[PDB]
Amino acid sequence: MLYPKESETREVKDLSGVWEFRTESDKNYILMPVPASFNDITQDINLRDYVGRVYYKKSFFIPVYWKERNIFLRVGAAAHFSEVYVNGNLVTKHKGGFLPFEAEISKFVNYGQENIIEIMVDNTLTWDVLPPGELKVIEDEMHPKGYKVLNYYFDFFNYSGIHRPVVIYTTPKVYIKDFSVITELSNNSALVKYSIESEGNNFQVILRDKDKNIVAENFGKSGVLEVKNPKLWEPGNPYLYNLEIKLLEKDNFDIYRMDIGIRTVRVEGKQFLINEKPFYFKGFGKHEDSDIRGKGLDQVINIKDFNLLKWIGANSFRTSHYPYSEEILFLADQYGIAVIEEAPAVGLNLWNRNEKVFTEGRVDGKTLEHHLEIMRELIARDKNHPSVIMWSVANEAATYEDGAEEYFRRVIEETRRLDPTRPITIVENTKASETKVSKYVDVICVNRYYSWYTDSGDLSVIEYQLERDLREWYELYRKPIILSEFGADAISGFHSDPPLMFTEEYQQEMIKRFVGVLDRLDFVVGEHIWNFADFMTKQSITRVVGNKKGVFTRNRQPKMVAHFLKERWSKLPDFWEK
Amino acid sequence: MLYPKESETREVKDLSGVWEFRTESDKNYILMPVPASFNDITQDINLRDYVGRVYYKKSFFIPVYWKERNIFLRVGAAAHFSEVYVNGNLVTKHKGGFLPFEAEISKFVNYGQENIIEIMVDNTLTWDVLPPGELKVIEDEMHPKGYKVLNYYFDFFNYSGIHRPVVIYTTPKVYIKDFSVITELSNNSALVKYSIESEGNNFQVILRDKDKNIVAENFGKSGVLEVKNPKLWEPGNPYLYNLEIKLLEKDNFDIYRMDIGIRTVRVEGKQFLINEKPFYFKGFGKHEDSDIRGKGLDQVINIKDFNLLKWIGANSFRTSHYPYSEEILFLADQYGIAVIEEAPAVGLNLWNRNEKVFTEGRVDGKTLEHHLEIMRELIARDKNHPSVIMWSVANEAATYEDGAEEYFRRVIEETRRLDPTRPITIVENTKASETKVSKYVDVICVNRYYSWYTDSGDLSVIEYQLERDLREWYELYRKPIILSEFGADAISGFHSDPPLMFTEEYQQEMIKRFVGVLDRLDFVVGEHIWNFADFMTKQSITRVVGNKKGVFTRNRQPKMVAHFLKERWSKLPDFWEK
Ligand SMILES: [Cl-]
Ligand SMILES: [Cl-]
Repeated sequence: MLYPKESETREVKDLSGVWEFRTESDKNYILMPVPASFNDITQDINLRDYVGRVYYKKSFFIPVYWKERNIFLRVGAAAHFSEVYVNGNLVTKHKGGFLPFEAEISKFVNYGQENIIEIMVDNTLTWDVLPPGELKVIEDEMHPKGYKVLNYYFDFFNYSGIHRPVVIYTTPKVYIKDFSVITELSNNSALVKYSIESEGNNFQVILRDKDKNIVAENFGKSGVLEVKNPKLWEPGNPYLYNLEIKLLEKDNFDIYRMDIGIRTVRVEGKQFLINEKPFYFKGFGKHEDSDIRGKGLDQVINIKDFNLLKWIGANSFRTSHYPYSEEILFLADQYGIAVIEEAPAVGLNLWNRNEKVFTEGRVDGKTLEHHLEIMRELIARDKNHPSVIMWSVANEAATYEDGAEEYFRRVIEETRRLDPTRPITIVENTKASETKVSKYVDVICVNRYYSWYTDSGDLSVIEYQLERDLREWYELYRKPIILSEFGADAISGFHSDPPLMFTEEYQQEMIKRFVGVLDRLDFVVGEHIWNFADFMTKQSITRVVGNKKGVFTRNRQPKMVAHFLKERWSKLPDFWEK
Repeated sequence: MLYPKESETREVKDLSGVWEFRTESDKNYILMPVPASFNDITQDINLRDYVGRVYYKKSFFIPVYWKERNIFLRVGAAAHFSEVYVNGNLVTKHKGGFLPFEAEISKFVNYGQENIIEIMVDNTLTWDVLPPGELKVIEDEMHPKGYKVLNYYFDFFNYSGIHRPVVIYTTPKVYIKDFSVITELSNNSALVKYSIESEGNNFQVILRDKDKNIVAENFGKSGVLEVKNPKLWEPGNPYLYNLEIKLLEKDNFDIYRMDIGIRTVRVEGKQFLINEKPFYFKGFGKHEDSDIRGKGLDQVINIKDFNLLKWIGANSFRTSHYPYSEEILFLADQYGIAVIEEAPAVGLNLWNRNEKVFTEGRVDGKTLEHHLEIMRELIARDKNHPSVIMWSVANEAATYEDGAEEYFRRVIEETRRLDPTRPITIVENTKASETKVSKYVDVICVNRYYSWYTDSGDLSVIEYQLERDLREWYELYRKPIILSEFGADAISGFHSDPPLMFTEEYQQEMIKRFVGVLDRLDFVVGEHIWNFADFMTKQSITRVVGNKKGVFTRNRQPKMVAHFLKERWSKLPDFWEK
């Protein structure tokens, strides 16, 4: 499914705005913005911590002239289970809170009249949705009848609601359903190879440069476009060409356009190559999180975040720990930021080797089935973005378990089959010698928190422990390694010398000592600090109103270590043969 | 008067601790620690803001064996007017809140019995005490009968109380009253020249090195001690010799010891020479200020402050804006920190050229008389500390006024007469071409706040304005220049990019741009940032609970710019021929 875009042949109507909202088995509505998480909008603590079904409702008018058009209703994201009703008719259901879903609804609309859309969203986690969790009953001596808790083991808050825009769009009855683009370098040219999915068959395809000059054209539902003297897309030079696809049939006419970038990505030895040059990742793990709206899409915050990425000198980030909005990937295309996009397989770990995760009752064949469908949906959505340069299949799963090996072999095999054009990783906090899964990926991503979660407060252990660990990863697997997470919680304004945990000084010193180690290791091709910004988590005595490891505050202002990273990364080239 | 020190011939009894305390015309006492300001000790807002007389009271016992000894009662400091009573007898009065005073009290004590000391302290400012102020009656339409305000124009809070220790000490009836030491370099030796003040006349004087080896000796009330192969005192090498003075008479025997340092100080051209090498000041304006105790002496805070000075790489500070406790100068001697010690002539300015300061009714002959007595008391107290390397006669007086010229000519002339061994400065915020006073000093000290108090928020003006200004100071006066103050208020934890006033970023960027200018000017011999730490001021819409220009918080932890200064100053030598 293609991102909804207006053209000569397609209308788009955005239903974002103020909706009516209620919780299960309640008749009274309140007002609720869309897109947004509902948790922080009100002062009702029982809604903040609500677990169950909520219902959104809105009126909309369909123009009579949309008859004899396809009418699609698209929901960008709703966490985690959703059902969509048009005038009381169920038009689609969806499982998974971080990818879009849509249905054709012309059969159910009142033309030239009022219509009602209702969207049910259920935030109840189970062990066969990603990320997983479990609702548990607690009726003991200290809890009243009916006390229940939603348990989950990922470290970000279970925000719920409609997190990305709801839109209605039209197409002709015979229309461009999808297309695939692959770019190759050939002699002094680039090739853009394409295939179009449609019931139609007569297509003209045109490629235009930045100045609207036509640089290539082809008649054909599949084909190759040759670009002589191409300008390649890469961090530091985000050149985009505009691909125009025109269906020209007897009764149907359809146009779809997308900006694409010409680049190659390849792993060879201990090098991560973009356009055949050795890349060095400088960046962050991020989160879709901001004040008040929770996980809701906000283009103000998105553009602010990319300007901060360019300001600090980052060239990349990982979409920890789930696919982000398409909007963020289009921006990464424009700004020239390399993206590792990650499936929502986070929380597959009970920090305890006595509780097994990959076992009947928890992560099983049903979870695997969902994970495989997720990879198919994710690659289908994002396969044409130049900014996505790697897929991450999971974050900190219990990869030391025997059952994790067969599980992830299947996930990894399916991902590569779906997209052979990008490398694959998995983000590990398991010990190097214990993971049964990292031997199957292209690039190793390791999260390490020496002197924070272990030997807390003792910065002196970092060089000893980190160098020994990373050398063992390389000795066992002989793959490029990204230090995919490291950092320390810092309360803005907490200062100390000597540095103490939770101060800005400790965060900067820890990060500084980690990267001094990486500079001595020629097989380390990247550093991603956790996290870009402070974000909300569930409440616990270990979380000082959320996770405070941001390099920026939640309102997008820098802590001390942001300036250290700006100075370091201004000296580090994007392409660096270590 | 010499600092009270125990020896074979002298006892010291410290009366610090818990005293009884009351305000004027009130019979009920509360408890009050000494030394401390009384303002922040209680939760009584009317005592915090009290103006008038307060009374301290304490019992003490004199041993019968102190008969036929001199018994001295010393008050380290009490702001600003004080009277001392022993068993109801007035033994001394004192004017000025930052220098010690004492009296011989054997005539008034009950030997082997209880005694009562009472100390009255008055914090009411006038135009003939330093620093000056004025109590004003405000009985208009919006103020009730009896509303009064203490107006003053210096930017630190008018803390009051007994700020330094009260002690009683004994001496023999014929005793060492004072001594003067001057050090010179001669061939490969150093000379320590001395004169002793006493009714006695037979003296043996011995000088010992760090390991208690005797390196020089002399019999004589005046004389010269030769030190072959001297180890000189300087920042980065604080070598101290111990001077022992022994009075040996028929009926009287007295010993006094003091650590001294061998160093010379001299201004020549645009150079400030210590031990004939070109010094570069790296440091701060400080304040005697800390949480809860106000201006009270606290040796924990003092030692913490010197360890921070060494940690950040500072080699100097100015005692803005008054003499500090003797304790701090003994520590500066031990740590090797160069001190510019300043008289309390601050607040001689009504930021307004229509209100004249040096005029009948304000700063006049009575103020001058007090200022001259202050310089005599200050040099008499501190003349033998190696750490004091310069006297500052005032801070930000209205030196553009005609009347300021005659006033300060007399102050400067008297200071040089009292101590020809150290250079003299005055700290200016007047425009270079307008001051009528800086032409009379040895070193120029200028306070500049471009982009803070003027063109607020615009960091881009700094290089243009500061370089032009400092070149004009040098062109007019041809003297070495210290940038004696510059900085910005920063709330700990306030961050922004781009930098905004009151953020840690703005403070660091402003300071960074100022010192980049100084590095290009070979006549600038010093940089002192305002301030070492956040300190309290009177309340106003311009003061966010005090002055927030500290590089350290009030609890002595670093802000962002502290780390910038540590890195800069670790690269700058103490002795630097620019
Ligand atoms: Cl974390
Ligand atoms: Cl100031």
